[PDB]
Amino acid sequence: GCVEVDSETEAVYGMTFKILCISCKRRSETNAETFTEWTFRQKGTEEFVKILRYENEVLQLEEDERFEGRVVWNGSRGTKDLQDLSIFITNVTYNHSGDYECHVYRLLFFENYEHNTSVVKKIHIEVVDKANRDMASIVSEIMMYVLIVVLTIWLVAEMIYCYKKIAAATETA
Amino acid sequence: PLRRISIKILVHSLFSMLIMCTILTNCIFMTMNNPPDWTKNVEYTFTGIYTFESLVKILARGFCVGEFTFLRDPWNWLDFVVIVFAYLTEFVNLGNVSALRTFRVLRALKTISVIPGLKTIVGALIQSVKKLSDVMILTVFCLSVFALIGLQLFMGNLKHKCFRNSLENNETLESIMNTLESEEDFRKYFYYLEGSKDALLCGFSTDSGQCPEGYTCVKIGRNPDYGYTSFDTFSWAFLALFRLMTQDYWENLYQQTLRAAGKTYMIFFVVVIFLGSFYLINLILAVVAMAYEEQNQANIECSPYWIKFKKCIYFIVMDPFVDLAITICIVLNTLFMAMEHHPMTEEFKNVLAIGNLVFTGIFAAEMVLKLIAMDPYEYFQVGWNIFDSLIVTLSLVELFLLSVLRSFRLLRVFKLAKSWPTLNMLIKIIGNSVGALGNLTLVLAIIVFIFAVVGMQLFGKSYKECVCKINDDCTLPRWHMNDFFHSFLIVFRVLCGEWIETMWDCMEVAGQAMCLIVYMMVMVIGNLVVLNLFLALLLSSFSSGKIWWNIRKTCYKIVEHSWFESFIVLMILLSSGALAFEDIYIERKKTIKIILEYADKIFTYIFILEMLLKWIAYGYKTYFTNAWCWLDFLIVDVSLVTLVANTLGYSDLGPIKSLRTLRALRPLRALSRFEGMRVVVNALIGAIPSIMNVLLVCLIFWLIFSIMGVNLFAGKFYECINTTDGSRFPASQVPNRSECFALMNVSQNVRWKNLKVNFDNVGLGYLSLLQVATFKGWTIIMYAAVDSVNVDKQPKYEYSLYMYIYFVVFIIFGSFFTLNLFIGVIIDNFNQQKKKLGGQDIFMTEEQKKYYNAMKKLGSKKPQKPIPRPGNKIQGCIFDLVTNQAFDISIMVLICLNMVTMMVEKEGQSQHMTEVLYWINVVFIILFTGECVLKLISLRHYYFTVGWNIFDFVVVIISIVGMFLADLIETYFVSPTLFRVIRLARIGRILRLVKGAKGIRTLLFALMMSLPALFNIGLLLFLVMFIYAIFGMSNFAYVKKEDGINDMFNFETFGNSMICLFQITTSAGWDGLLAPILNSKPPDCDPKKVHPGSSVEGDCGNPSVGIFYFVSYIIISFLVVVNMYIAVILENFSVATE
Amino acid sequence: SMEVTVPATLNVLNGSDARLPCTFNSCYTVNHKQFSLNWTYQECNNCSEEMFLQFRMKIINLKLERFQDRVEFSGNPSKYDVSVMLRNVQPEDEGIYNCYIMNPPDRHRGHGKIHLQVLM
Ligand SMILES: C/C(O)=N/c1cccc(/N=c2/ncnc(N3CCC(OCc4ccc(OC(F)(F)F)cc4)CC3)[nH]2)c1C
Ligand SMILES: *[C@@H]1O[C@H](CO)[C@@H](O[C@@H]2O[C@H](CO)[C@@H](O)[C@H](O)[C@H]2NC(C)=O)[C@H](O)[C@H]1NC(C)=O
Ligand SMILES: *[C@@H]1O[C@H](CO)[C@@H](O[C@@H]2O[C@H](CO)[C@@H](O)[C@H](O)[C@H]2NC(C)=O)[C@H](O)[C@H]1NC(C)=O
Ligand SMILES: *[C@@H]1O[C@H](CO)[C@@H](O)[C@H](O)[C@H]1NC(C)=O
Ligand SMILES: *[C@@H]1O[C@H](CO)[C@@H](O)[C@H](O)[C@H]1NC(C)=O
Ligand SMILES: *[C@@H]1O[C@H](CO)[C@@H](O)[C@H](O)[C@H]1NC(C)=O
Ligand SMILES: *[C@@H]1O[C@H](CO)[C@@H](O)[C@H](O)[C@H]1NC(C)=O
Ligand SMILES: *[C@@H]1O[C@H](CO)[C@@H](O)[C@H](O)[C@H]1NC(C)=O
Repeated sequence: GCVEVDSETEAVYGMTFKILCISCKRRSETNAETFTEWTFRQKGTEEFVKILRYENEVLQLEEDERFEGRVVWNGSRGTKDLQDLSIFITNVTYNHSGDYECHVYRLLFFENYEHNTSVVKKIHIEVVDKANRDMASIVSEIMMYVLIVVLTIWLVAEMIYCYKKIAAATETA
Repeated sequence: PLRRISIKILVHSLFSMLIMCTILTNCIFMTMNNPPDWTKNVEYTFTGIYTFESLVKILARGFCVGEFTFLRDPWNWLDFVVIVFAYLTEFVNLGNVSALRTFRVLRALKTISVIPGLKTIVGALIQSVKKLSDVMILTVFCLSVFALIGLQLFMGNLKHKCFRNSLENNETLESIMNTLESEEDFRKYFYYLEGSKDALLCGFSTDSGQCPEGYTCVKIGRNPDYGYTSFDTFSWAFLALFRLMTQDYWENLYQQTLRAAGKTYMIFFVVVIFLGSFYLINLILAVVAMAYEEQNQANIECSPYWIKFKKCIYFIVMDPFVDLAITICIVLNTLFMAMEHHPMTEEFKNVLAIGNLVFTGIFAAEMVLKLIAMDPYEYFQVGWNIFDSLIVTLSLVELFLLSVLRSFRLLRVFKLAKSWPTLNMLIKIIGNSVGALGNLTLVLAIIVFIFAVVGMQLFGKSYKECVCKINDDCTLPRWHMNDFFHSFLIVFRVLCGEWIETMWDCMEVAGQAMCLIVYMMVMVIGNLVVLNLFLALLLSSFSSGKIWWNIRKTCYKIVEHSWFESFIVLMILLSSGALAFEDIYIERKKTIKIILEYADKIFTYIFILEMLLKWIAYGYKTYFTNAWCWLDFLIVDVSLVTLVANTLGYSDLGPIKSLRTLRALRPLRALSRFEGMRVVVNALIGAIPSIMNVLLVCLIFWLIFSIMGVNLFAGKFYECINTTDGSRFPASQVPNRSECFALMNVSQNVRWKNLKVNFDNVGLGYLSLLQVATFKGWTIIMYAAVDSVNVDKQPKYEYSLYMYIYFVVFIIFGSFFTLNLFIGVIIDNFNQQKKKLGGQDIFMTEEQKKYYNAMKKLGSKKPQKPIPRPGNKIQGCIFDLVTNQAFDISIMVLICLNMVTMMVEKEGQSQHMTEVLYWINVVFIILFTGECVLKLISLRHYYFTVGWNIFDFVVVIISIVGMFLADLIETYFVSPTLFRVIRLARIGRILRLVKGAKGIRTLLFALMMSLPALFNIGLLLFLVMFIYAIFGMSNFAYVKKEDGINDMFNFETFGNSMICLFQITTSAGWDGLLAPILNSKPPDCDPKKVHPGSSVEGDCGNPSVGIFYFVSYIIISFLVVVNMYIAVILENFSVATE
Repeated sequence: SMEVTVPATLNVLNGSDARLPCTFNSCYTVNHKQFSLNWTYQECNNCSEEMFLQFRMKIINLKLERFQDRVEFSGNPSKYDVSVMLRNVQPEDEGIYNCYIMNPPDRHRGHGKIHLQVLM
């Protein structure tokens, strides 16, 4: 089934980056109808500029040249119930640094009832030049090696301890 | 004078035979449901011969005495009631026409008196129920206690409905509820999940859920299933929990209660099933078997040219070798008929035909040869010779002459019984059924007939009066009591434990009082009495320098150190738990994802170090001559393979990705460590050879049944379902595939689809027979078989309708007999093992064994020193008033009244009733604390020396603290769930009831004694469930959701997988769970989906691994159910005798 | 026939109120659009029937001149009740009163017949 996963908040210059915005329904059997709208503010700016809106299946992009020609849809295909509004940036720049907002205008469908809900996903990314491996991964690898080392040290310690003990017991006769 | 002719015609074989034939003709006539007009005078002749028998016997016996010697035996009260009711219904009678017509049904119980022996065997039945008394008392006690638990926990929860949010015309919930009554109007305001008659339940907890976007959960309307599935009142809770105890459709109550109240009530259902349902079913079995076996053992203790031809042929038949020759011919003919299926090339078809005719020519030649060799009289002398004669005749009737014609070749296979000793045992028991306990099978047939015709006479008019309650097409349902055949089908389906789905319909159409009466009588007398006698009967019948050496020494010391062993146990637990977290929600929690990916390398390294240490410490000989070490070595090698693959890179390639899913077998390293699981594995390993023998016998039994079923139902399950609604086309238009395809290219939404568990080949036939014999999924196959017409023909509703007897025969033999045979042989093997092992139990470790011995040590024969009376005389009179039996029984009656005032609660009670019940409860609590505190004032130094006294103290304490905590909740906080779970504390006051009820305290002690072996079996079952749940989360996550798999129940996470697996442990709903897996190959699927939030593609599962997974799990669960069954039987025997 | 039960003969004093009580019983639950009830009067056995009250989505009182405004509905049909009340009965009210009930989905139509006699 669907799963809402948070986007990655660290792009890298001159590369590609897919901004995740996944907003699934409370019941997947429902025949919803969704389109999306993206608003973006750069770093150190008081605004929220609409950049690209994906309607039923057409993706038309705004007049913003900060994204003109370097962004493509990376979400659900040919469904009309999108449930996955993920945008892909090709050739990430320094101006792709700020808070994005993912508008999800999900109009559901029932027997004689048509709900109109809206969930907003806000994603903040900061572009760098070199991909910094995350401190959780680095401490996990360091702790893996530390645990391997301390375990083998405990092993060899008890090994030589018992060994010379039983050698003193062996040469008792 | 004519008194002599009366007695001399009374005592007479042909007289008894004519009355027997007359009442069998009566039983033939009682199944008409609408007898013709010419039958009134023949019913008069029936009444006349009955009254003639009656006056004959009264002339013989009484002679104007008052029918003393004729009514001193009650078996003639039956006859007298029959004749008087017949006379009063013949003359003027009241308007209850059907309710008085049905009274003539004891003309069928007259058979019990007419036929000899049946009197004695119904005497045995009524002697068995007299011992079933106490087990039924305890059954209703536990059912009511768990009904109170379920009441306090889910009162009204099944009313939760996802109600709209945007209400028009200033309407509100009440204003629309008192307005709408049609189900389409209900649908316009609630959710109503696309087809179900009842509105979907929702929940306020985060896990239960999940009301869709625009709907808010609120409890308004009627409970599901017409209002009968509910916990609102104590009556409906007792009905739903009897439903749980007999495991009748309990899977749907499971799903509904979890969806409404939360997924964390799987705890309630686990406790209810694995104590109430299992323990009580097997306690009924234990007591029935005990009474049966005790009464059973108390019972026991060209003439020359012709003779030259004869000599030549009798010499060339060469007895010791032509036997094996035609035996291998029989086996190849079996396996040659078994390769017939609906999708067939004409080459395979004519190959089968020529092979079959060649084999039957061989058979005929050999049989006639030896017949005229050894003297047709001497030939017909023998049963196997006459059987082969019959078989060759039924074969040659296919010389130049429909599949029932050919499908009587199948029973050749029994010819193997002369060489097969296990098949000899099976032949023995199958013939014994029609022989020695032909009486019991006849009593069962008579009871089923009587209940069929009673149910018909009562309810078949209402069913037709308007089905429009239980149907929207206003036609009869599948299981209706309108005809005798269908009444019998319902009684059969209630003998199998499936009473509730038909009881709902019958209640709706014809009154809850009569329907509960009839169905409860059917259910009890069949299942809990007679169909238990058969299994108890099978059970009883099967009863009867050299630095290297010091290096190895220190390595051995370190390896077998208890510290090292516990360290490896802890690491096994950690490495197995590290598998619960890798589900579809693992693209989130990336920190724990990376932590686990590195912990898996750490675990690989630790276990490789342990393997190398065990090598250096034991030697390759001692290592590779140990199955546990072999299993650990195999798992460690697979771990090292996947580790070096993922480390060297270039590794996401096919086979190694599949090897990665074998990480699910990592928990298997816990068997070697936990001796609780190890002893149950040893018991199963000891029992597996006899299992294999009887399993081959039953596989070839089912192969006979499956080849018959394939000949009957090859390709006759294809129907034109209309994909939107799921409704078979009306068969007036589109009567066949050639019209279905014209429909499919003139319209877009019709799909000529099979059933995916059918009799299309022998493998699918084995699967369908597994479903029919488990009773979980059998109904779709039964419906499609009885609708079948031909191969490429649209089915017609009950066009056959008599393949129901194929299924009835298959149940009664292949399912009923063979599963009871499994049980019998497995109990015999477990008892062989229990005797081989010095007379010790075989499911408990030795620490557990001494625990269990010191536990049963409480079965004291000695009355303990009561207590020393105090010298202070006022405390002494308090002492005697406390100790007297009057005081004891007064406390017992007060406890019963507390139980009653808990029962009286219900959903939607008024505030005045709620508060008066509050005050009755508080005064109950006050008087309970008063009695406990004054007996404490009496026995200050000696009270707490008794378990029941300390339990009384504990329950009064927990009740007072629960009610004061409800007060403090009111004052301080808000928590309804915690409020209810704290209110649950007052049930201890009623659980105090078993203090004085000895006939149930004994069985409670039996269950307590069985608890250790049950804990070992539960350890093993939980490890098997863990392995299967990890396999599920890996494979069956992302399957399409259908039947058993939905949002609440699926293998997407560990919680969902373990709840599905606990549902399957009782075999419940395994067909529904397997049905979404079994589909691939669109339009059953989309093999390249996206699944937003994960890289996985496609939303179906591999049918091979799906069938293997589910069949193997239900079989392993069956074997561990047998294990727990043996635990229950053994400990019941122990507590009874000791 | 439909389970329609009414007092075959109803004897009422001139000037008193006469409740004409009839019981209609059929399976299912009554539907307002679905449930229809008709009452007719005849001066005599062979006499033409005059409809005086109907239920069609609600009670319709036809206000026949022969009854003035003395007819009232007196029954809750959801209860299978369709009784009528004739206030201050007059001698000319003597005759035959027919209740016809057609209830969907029930195909059958119930019929009750009361002979009203006016005392003196
Ligand atoms: C035939 C039968 O039901 N004899 C009785 C009768 C009465 C009590 C009784 N004891 C019981 N105790 C506790 N729970 C239960 N139930 C739950 C399990 C049900 O079995 C499902 C099954 C699955 C796989 C199998 O193996 C496979 F796959 F078919 F080969 C065979 C069976 C039976 C009812 N029964 C037994 C065993
Ligand atoms: C399969 O069933 C659906 C409804 O369950 C049918 O759809 C209906 O079609 C008729 C004629 O086109 C429409 O007037 C209805 O409004 C439809 N109902 C719904 C609920 O959509 C469909 O026609 C059926 N299939 C075929 C081949 O007849
Ligand atoms: C399958 O069912 C169809 C539907 O009745 C049968 O109809 C045949 O073909 C057309 C249908 O448009 C009819 O006008 C013919 O009269 C039918 N044939 C005969 C011999 O009656 C058809 O016969 C059935 N069997 C098939 C197609 O094998
Ligand atoms: C995102 O776009 C790239 C090309 O721009 C494509 O290769 C990739 O498959 C897309 N991602 C998804 C999830 O479809
Ligand atoms: C990005 O675009 C710049 C020019 O705008 C170009 O020099 C560079 O090579 C591009 N890099 C990628 C990865 O597309
Ligand atoms: C990025 O933004 C800066 C100002 O913040 C602007 O000078 C520059 O032209 C922008 N880049 C592009 C490609 O337009
Ligand atoms: C309601 O639906 C309309 C289109 O039907 C859409 O423009 C609007 O954004 C929706 N509003 C909300 C709050 O979903
Ligand atoms: C339906 O008929 C058309 C021509 O009439 C044919 O081309 C097509 O293959 C048919 N479809 C099916 C499913 O038989």
